[PDB]
Amino acid sequence: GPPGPPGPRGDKGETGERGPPGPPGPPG
Amino acid sequence: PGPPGPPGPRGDKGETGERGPPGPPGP
Amino acid sequence: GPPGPPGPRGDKGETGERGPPGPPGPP
Repeated sequence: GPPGPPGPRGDKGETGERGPPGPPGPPG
Repeated sequence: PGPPGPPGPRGDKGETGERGPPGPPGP
Repeated sequence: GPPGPPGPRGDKGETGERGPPGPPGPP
């Protein structure tokens, strides 16, 4: 018979890593 | 008609977030 | 008929959140 239709799109990827910590503030 | 295909592969991991801002001024 | 092909790869993940604020500056 004719081929089946395509499967559904895959799941969305995992969330990216949180950014790294900011540098120290200005001297006081 | 054949059966529907299986689900596609999972997407790529997202981009890393930006570095945080500078801390507050010192004392 | 033959099974359908696998579906397409999923979308890219969300970008990570901004990092935390830095520590206080020097005195």
